[PDB]
Amino acid sequence: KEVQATVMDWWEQPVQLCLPSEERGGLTLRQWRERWTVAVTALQRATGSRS
Amino acid sequence: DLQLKRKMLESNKLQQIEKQLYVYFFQNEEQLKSIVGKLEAQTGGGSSA
Amino acid sequence: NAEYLEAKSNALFLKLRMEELQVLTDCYTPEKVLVHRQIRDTLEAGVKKEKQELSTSRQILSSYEFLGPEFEGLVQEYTRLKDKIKDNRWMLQELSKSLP
Amino acid sequence: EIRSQNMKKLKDKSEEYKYKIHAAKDQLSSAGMEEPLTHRSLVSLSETLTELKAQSM
Repeated sequence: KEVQATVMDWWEQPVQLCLPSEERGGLTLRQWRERWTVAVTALQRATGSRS
Repeated sequence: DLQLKRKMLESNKLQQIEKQLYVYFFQNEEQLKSIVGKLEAQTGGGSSA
Repeated sequence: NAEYLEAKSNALFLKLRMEELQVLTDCYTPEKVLVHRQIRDTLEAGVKKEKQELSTSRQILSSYEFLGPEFEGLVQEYTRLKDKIKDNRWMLQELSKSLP
Repeated sequence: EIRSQNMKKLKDKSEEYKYKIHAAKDQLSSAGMEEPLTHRSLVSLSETLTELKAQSM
């Protein structure tokens, strides 16, 4: 069960959410991940890529 | 489970970069701006055709 | 039969421990360990600052709590009076905006 | 007799796993990794900061 939890922590990487009020370039890490997620989904739509 | 998750990371380079975004946020703000901005510029160039 | 079952138990456990350690090396690269250190130091500085604001706020509170229940009734009466004066001053400010 | 042959193969694999375990521990130590820097430790440190801000307010 401990090994399965270590595999979960490697797969989720929860530390990235520990500082929500830090801003770099006038945006929070969450807003940067949202910009990334929107840009990745726009690029997957444009590439006609049947995922 | 471990063999499945490793094959996902080897096949999807965009997911591998997503997992590094927080490293760039704390170490190199210009590189964060450049990586996200290159992905956004590759999506926006479609109005001069 | 006893020796064979012992050897199979040990081999299964060592395989499990090996895969765990390989996931931990894949997790904690030198660049990420540096970022985790910056995050730790920012969090520890936050925890230390808040423990100090909490302690100072509790000491000033205990100095007023020593003045007894009759003082706490007088504080409630003054707070209720100061709120009414603030409401009446706000009403006067809105009328004078309406002349050209 | 089949179990005895399989026992030899299991002992040989057990020594192979001990070697990989040592190499992985040496790599983790070389990365400057400490127990307070783990994902679990830092999340627990974030949760304790949020609990303290609620008490301070």
